[PDB]
Amino acid sequence: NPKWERTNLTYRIRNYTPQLSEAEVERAIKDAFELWSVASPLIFTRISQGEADINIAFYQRDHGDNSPFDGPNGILAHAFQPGQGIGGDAHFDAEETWTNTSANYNLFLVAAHEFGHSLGLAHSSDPGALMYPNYAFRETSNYSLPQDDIDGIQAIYG
Ligand SMILES: CNC(=O)[C@H](Cc1ccccc1)NC(=O)[C@H](CC(C)C)[C@H](CSc1cccs1)C(=O)NO
Ligand SMILES: [Ca+2]
Ligand SMILES: [Ca+2]
Ligand SMILES: [Zn+2]
Ligand SMILES: [Zn+2]
Repeated sequence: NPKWERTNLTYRIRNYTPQLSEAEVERAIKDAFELWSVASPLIFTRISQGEADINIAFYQRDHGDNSPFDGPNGILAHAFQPGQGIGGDAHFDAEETWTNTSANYNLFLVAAHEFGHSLGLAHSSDPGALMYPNYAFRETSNYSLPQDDIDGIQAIYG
């Protein structure tokens, strides 16, 4: 079971998607990290440059990691378990339509799922859990972590 042995973790957004403003992309990402912080001892801090523990980027098809994206729909993004280098990093398929509405696909909810992986969680069979393998829209305005997900990070950290 891999976990971070440090509690303040830095993150960096390496590039952006044109469908959303830079401010909307930063808001989506920020809020997704907050979901996990309120249920664990982790604190996330944004750096504008340099080496972050968690790199976030929008890539297309082959992008250097041996797990190529597949164009519109299908796989939306992926993330690496806690660790050095690529460890903890999160990639989003630049070919998807990214939104901040109920329309396919809501960047905040997909980001919240990937960050679960960056922190060490695996998929859940509970269809109501954020860590479930298939994407499903749920209201986001005052969204909070499902109980199955809370049990999950609490079991790793505390
Ligand atoms: C509408 N499309 C989907 O719901 C696709 C379909 C899919 C799921 C699993 C396997 C193959 C295809 N799901 C995703 O894009 C997942 C992310 C969503 C929940 C935001 C994405 C799947 S890729 C991986 C498979 C196994 C380990 S990572 C993911 O878990 N990344 O962390
Ligand atoms: Ca990393
Ligand atoms: Ca895709
Ligand atoms: Zn990748
Ligand atoms: Zn996943």
